[PDB]
Amino acid sequence: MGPGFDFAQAIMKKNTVIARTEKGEFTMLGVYDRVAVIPTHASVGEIIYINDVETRVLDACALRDLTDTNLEITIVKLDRNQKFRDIRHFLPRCEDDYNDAVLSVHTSKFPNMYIPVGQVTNYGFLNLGGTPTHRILMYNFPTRAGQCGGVVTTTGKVIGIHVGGNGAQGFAAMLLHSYFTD
Ligand SMILES: COC(=O)[C@@]1(c2ccc(C)cc2)CCNC1
Repeated sequence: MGPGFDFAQAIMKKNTVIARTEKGEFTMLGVYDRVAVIPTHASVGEIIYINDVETRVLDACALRDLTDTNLEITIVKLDRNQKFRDIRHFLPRCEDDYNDAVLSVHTSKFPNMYIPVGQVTNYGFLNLGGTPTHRILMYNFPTRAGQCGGVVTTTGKVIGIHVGGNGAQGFAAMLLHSYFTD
C-alpha cells in the first residue's frame, strides 16, 4: 500500500525461503551467499527442507551473547546451488527502537502475508518459553502460531525475525550487522 509494504515486498520476493524442520514450517531469511537465519526453536539438524527440497546443512550456529544468554537466532549455511542477494547493508549496527515496522510471513499456511505492527520497543530481556533471552524487540500486535521466522522491517532496514508472542504482543530477535561479517 505504501513504502513500508514496498520494502517488505522486495525482501520477501528475493530473500526468503520456506524452511521445514521436524518442529514445523518457518519463514527463513537469506542474508548473503548460502547463509540464512531461523529461530533457534526450529531445532535445525543435518538435513532441512528448503521450498520442499532436501538440503544438507553445511553449518548451523545457535547465537548467544557474551553473558552466555540465548539470542534465539540460528545462522544456517545451506548446501544450495544458488546465492541470496546480499542484504547485509540493510542490517542495523546497534540495538535500537523503531517506528512503523512491518512483519512479513511466507509459508504454505500464510502466503504473501504483511502485517503493519507499528512502533517497535528495544525490550531487552524476555523469558521466552522458559528460556532467558536477550536483544528482544516488542510490538503491540496479537501475532499467532505460524508467524515464527517472519521478517521485521522498516523502510530501509531489516531489524529482526519474529520468535514468539503472548496473545497481545509479538517478540522478535534483533538482527545486527556484526552477526554476518566474514
Ligand atoms: C528491499 O528494498 C528494496 O530493495 C527497495 C526499497 C529500498 C529502500 C526503501 C526505503 C524502499 C524500497 C528498492 C526496490 N523496491 C524495494
